[PDB]
Amino acid sequence: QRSTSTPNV
Amino acid sequence: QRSTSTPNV
Amino acid sequence: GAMGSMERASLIQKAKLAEQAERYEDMAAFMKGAVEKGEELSCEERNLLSVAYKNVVGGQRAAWRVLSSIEQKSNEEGSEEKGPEVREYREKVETELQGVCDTVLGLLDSHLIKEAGDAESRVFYLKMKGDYYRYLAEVATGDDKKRIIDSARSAYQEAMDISKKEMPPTNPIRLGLALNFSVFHYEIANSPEEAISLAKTTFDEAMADLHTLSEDSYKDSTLIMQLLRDNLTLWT
Amino acid sequence: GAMGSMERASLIQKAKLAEQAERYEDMAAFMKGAVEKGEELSCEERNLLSVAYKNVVGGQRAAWRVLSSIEQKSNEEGSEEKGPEVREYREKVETELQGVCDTVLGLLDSHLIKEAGDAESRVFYLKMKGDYYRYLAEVATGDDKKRIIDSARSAYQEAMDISKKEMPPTNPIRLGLALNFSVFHYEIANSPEEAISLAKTTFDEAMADLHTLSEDSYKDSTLIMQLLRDNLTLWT
Ligand SMILES: *CC(=O)N1CC[C@@]2(CCN(S(=O)(=O)c3ccc(Br)c(F)c3)C2)C1
Ligand SMILES: *CC(=O)N1CC[C@@]2(CCN(S(=O)(=O)c3ccc(Br)c(F)c3)C2)C1
Ligand SMILES: [Cl-]
Ligand SMILES: [Cl-]
Ligand SMILES: [Mg+2]
Ligand SMILES: [Mg+2]
Ligand SMILES: [Mg+2]
Ligand SMILES: [Mg+2]
Ligand SMILES: [Mg+2]
Ligand SMILES: [Mg+2]
Ligand SMILES: [Mg+2]
Ligand SMILES: [Mg+2]
Repeated sequence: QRSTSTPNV
Repeated sequence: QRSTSTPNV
Repeated sequence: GAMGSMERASLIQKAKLAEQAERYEDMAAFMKGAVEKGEELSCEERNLLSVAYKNVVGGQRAAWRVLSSIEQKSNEEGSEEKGPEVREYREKVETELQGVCDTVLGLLDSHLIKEAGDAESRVFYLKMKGDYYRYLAEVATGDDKKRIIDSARSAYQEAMDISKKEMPPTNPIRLGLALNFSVFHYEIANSPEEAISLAKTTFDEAMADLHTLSEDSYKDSTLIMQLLRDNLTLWT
Repeated sequence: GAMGSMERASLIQKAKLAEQAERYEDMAAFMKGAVEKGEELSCEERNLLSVAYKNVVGGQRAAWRVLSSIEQKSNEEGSEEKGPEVREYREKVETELQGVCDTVLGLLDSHLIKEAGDAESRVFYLKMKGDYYRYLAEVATGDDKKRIIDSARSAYQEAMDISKKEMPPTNPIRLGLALNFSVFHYEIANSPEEAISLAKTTFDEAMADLHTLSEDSYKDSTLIMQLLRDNLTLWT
């Protein structure tokens, strides 16, 4: 599973 | 609500 | 055409890859390229063509609806003037949508339909012709709204006539055609009673033919039958 | 540039419409046009720019991964030869992705970063520079893989230095920067221990500053903190 980066607001 | 037409397979 | 230099088999292979990657604009371009090779399409290839363009136009239709709703809201009382931008952008999306519809109709006219002699191919292509005129009708607001509607109806009717003569009532192409023509009647042609009658008759005649089917063909037919029923619930 | 004739305010208005319509390629083109007017961007406008391109590149990255996986599978034992098509199509998607990354990096270099003097703007733009080099790194497989990685690291480090001097530990831009730099370390730079250390320190220092915040600012900070925690759970 890939790491989570910053999402869209 | 809109009518349902044929979906993609 | 940008796909003129690529092998037919390669275009088909890449359309399948693009489907997996959810790259439907690419998928459509690959399948246009395949069609333009001038050979008739198989059942699976017709499915790739259908999936690709349905996804492209489906995105456009969804966007157009969002924008039309904003536009409609801006053109009421109490609504502050905001300039031409909403109309301009809705028009931009509209033009692109019409472009895709015209591309599909162009492929069907040059020369898919005329070369299609089997019932499955001919009914599929005529259904498609009806569907893409229907999409044009959804955004039409002019002289030609009437003529577009009549074009859709004409294509659907020709398809219906062949399907009833040549296919069993449970044939999925026959079922999907009838489903979409019933949507045409309800949503476009202001004929809800025609819509309900067609959906009911189609459902009932399919129900009575289910016994003839294998487990796999049964699965396919009952899928579409459920949509007829869902619409009938919606409509009554 | 095709947007050269449209007012800045109109481009911003249409970017917002395109966001609502889920038309992210259009949204990106509108925001590129706005940037090219040469005025600095507000906080909200930077958000529109970020959302648009993240969605475009996010689609490309997802597609590239699908295709790379198919390609990798085809290049094993037992695997039947299928010709150049998978590699060709993966390369096509790759080139388009690199194109988008180069467009964003071009906007940041001409001239967003150099005109950004406030901490919020400068840190946001340098984070973005790191992110788009990171995306280039994900697909790099050559001489320049090393240099791309170093470019990403350099941008992130410059951002980190400013953020630590100029922003509180709960600042959402500071938090998102640290989250993305920690992902860089784990996923790109083969430095999982650096990734974990950064995520832990960032989380703990933010936790200790939550008490200073309004209910709304608290909501924003704790959102990103949760992602640090989710990664730490994944990584340990
Ligand atoms: C054999 C053939 O020509 N086919 C099979 C699939 C398809 C492509 C689209 N249709 S359809 O629109 O008639 C249809 C769509 C979905 C479903 Br579940 C269905 F049963 C039919 C026929 C072309
Ligand atoms: C004020 C300003 O310049 N902003 C606010 C929003 C944004 C656009 C993208 N970020 S971010 O990538 O740092 C980030 C994304 C999501 C979330 Br929930 C977040 F807190 C920050 C800052 C530009
Ligand atoms: Cl426009
Ligand atoms: Cl290709
Ligand atoms: Mg050939
Ligand atoms: Mg008023
Ligand atoms: Mg128009
Ligand atoms: Mg023939
Ligand atoms: Mg001006
Ligand atoms: Mg073998
Ligand atoms: Mg390459
Ligand atoms: Mg400045």
